[PDB]
Amino acid sequence: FRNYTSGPLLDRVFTTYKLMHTHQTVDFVSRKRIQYGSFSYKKMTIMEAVGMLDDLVDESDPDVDFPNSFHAFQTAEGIRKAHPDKDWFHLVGLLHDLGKIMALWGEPQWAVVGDTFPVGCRPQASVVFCDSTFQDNPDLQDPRYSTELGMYQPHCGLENVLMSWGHDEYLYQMMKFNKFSLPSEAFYMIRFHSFYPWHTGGDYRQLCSQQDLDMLPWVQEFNKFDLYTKCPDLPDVESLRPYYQGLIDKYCPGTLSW
Ligand SMILES: O[C@H]1[C@H](O)[C@@H](O)[C@H](O)[C@@H](O)[C@H]1O
Ligand SMILES: [Fe+3]
Ligand SMILES: [Fe+3]
Ligand SMILES: [O-]
Repeated sequence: FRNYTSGPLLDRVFTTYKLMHTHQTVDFVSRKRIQYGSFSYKKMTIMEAVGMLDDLVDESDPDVDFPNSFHAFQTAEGIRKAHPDKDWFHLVGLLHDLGKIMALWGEPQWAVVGDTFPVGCRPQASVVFCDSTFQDNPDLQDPRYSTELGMYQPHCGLENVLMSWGHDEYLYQMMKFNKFSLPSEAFYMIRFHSFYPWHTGGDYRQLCSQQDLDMLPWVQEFNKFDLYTKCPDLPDVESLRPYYQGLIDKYCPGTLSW
């Protein structure tokens, strides 16, 4: 799992992180936040959006080579079986990767999927391929962003950090805009679930607040289902749909703005 030294997909995953690192700059993230922050691209229900991902495969994932819609159901199912008393958490599983619809809207996948990292400051060691994929990034030539803290004050809190643009931040802002009625923990887990250097690699604590640290266990708990439920054996989506539609009706019903 999560093997970046070996694997049959390693070729397309290295290409995709080298290209996203080489191009996720402060300006770019700043533009994309505006480009998508009005959620005026499409109107859809959750299940519509999930079904859109019937038409999408993730090019950064070394563990998956099937429509990402299925992965949504697998993650929700893993969570549901381990945390029966937390239905909202089951939904988070289904919802967490819906931001990848951007790839169907013409975005290059390096601007949609993959591990995230803060722009505006020096990449730390636990960033996938850090040593070999950042040399062509203009921000690093910029004294404003080349240092450890870069443009940030210490412990500013991750909510005040500009993350590399992708499905995490898109979906987080989407849910705020539509006013999903999930607990704070849900919004936070989704917003930072891709931030491996932080929740796994132990890095970027120079930017974290005590609030962020307190959320670490929640992100890590979601993460283990996010990652380890990935399997070629697909779920019976038709059978599962009604259960998850019930949760959708409770937490984020009807047509939403994307
Ligand atoms: O390849 C995976 C996939 O893109 C996940 O959706 C994302 O959250 C992870 O950070 C990434 O490593
Ligand atoms: Fe994800
Ligand atoms: Fe995922
Ligand atoms: O994920």
